[PDB]
Amino acid sequence: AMNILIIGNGGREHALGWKAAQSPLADKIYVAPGNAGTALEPTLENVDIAATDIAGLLAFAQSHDIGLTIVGPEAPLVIGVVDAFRAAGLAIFGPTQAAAQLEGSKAFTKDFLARHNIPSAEYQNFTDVEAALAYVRQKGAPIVIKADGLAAGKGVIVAMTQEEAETAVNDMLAGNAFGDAGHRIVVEEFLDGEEASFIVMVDGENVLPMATSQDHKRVGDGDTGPNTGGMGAYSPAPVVTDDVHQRVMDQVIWPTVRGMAAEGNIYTGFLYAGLMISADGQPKVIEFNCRFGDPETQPIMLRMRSDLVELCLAGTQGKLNEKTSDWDERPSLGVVLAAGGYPADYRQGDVIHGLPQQEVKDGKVFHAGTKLNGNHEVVTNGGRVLCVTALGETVAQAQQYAYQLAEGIQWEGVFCRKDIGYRAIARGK
Ligand code: NA
Repeated sequence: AMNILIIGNGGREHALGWKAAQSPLADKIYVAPGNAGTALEPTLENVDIAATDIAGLLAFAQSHDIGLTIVGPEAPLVIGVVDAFRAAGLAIFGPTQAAAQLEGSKAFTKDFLARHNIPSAEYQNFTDVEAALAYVRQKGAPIVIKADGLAAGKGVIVAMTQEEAETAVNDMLAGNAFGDAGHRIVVEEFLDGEEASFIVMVDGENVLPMATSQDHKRVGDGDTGPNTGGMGAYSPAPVVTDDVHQRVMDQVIWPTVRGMAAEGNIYTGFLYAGLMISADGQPKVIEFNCRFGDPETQPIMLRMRSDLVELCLAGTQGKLNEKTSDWDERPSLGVVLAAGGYPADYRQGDVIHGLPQQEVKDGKVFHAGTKLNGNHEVVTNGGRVLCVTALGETVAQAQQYAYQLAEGIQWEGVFCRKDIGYRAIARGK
């Protein structure tokens, strides 16, 4: 068996570590730095090294006979943890710094999507109110107008009528004409439809798709309030039909993987695509970003019947084309429990009461922003604190069970959406 290192401290990393621990191919499994959930997990050992301390991480891997490292979050990737590990001969599943630009830089990706003709939102920047008005007159509504400097919730206008679009442009650029006020807007195509997260493993040349999922990015029930990292997800996502899946692979995933290689930035690791699927079943890329992996990873790992270590090892050896993935036929669903105030300011340090003292059948509480202190109290340590995850025979039953398991977990200001899964439950799924 091989010792395994998971880098990071979110709920995705708890889930990855928990799943890895099931592999007969794994001996010890470490999480750097991990969180209270991985501390509590008997099969995982937290290591007190920051996810962005590359020298510390490499020293650890070189001293604890780590046969495979799996990287969850963005921060270590964009500073080249993968480059460092590979220079030292260590097997690591994640993108190089250069490849990580696709997930780390919105500008890099907009340019990439354009030059590869990958479906995504058209956009144009303006400082001149007359050029902007001519452009929104040409495109017509619906259309999105964005500016910086305004109050929270007022920087993005989704204009649904021509007047709304003209008003937005005129209001957000007001003062540039006569006063050189210095304002700037971006006008972007409105992507309508339904969201899906499409996650794949990539070995440079081959791709192994993970189960589909649907996250709930707005903080409030009924898709209201500000955006977040994601308030809960379920798998699989019915909006991704077999036909839509083919279109995603053909129009998005293969062009992306091939394009990155063609530019001399071969991509390896998980690739998390946030998509909008139109009513006619056509995909558009919102972003490639690690936010399309948490809390999406949690329900996916509950459903995975394949060996995660096996697959990630194949992903470091160029062998994904030899592998298949196996899944529980049942759906799974996770509900995030968040600290009141998220995604704006929120309190840290609250003692969490009612956590499960034993694993239960068909459910799991994955920790994200939590810390286990010296008195064995678990305290809140982030905006998203837990993801209470369940399997069920239908999305409706998975939803019921997840909210059942969440019921006794308490701290001051705890909150969640109550409608995780609604778009699938509304279909009878
Ligand atoms: Na997410």
